[PDB]
Amino acid sequence: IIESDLERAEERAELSEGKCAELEEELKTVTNNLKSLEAQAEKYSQKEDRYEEEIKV
Amino acid sequence: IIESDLERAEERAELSEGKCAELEEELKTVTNNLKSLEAQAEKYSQKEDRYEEEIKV
Repeated sequence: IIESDLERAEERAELSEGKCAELEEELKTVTNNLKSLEAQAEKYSQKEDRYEEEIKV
Repeated sequence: IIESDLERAEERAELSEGKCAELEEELKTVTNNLKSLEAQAEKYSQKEDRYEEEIKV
């Protein structure tokens, strides 16, 4: 029973690890897309500041 | 040995579950921050355009 539970526990370690890896890829995907959006926000903010500066000019 | 392996396999499932939850929370946090930044990048883009209009004005 315990060995069956072990195979299942190992399977669950693998499924949860699997899901962690999936989340790591999804997380990196959104983190990297966030870096893109953050960078876009940054660029848009840099341009926004350039435009604010242009407004100031 | 098998119980110990079960306990550690379950521990791994729990550690992985722990990490999973952290990654899941981070996936949502980052995705939500991404969405915030999708919206902000757009708001800043809009500021680029609103600012271009103020510049034009």
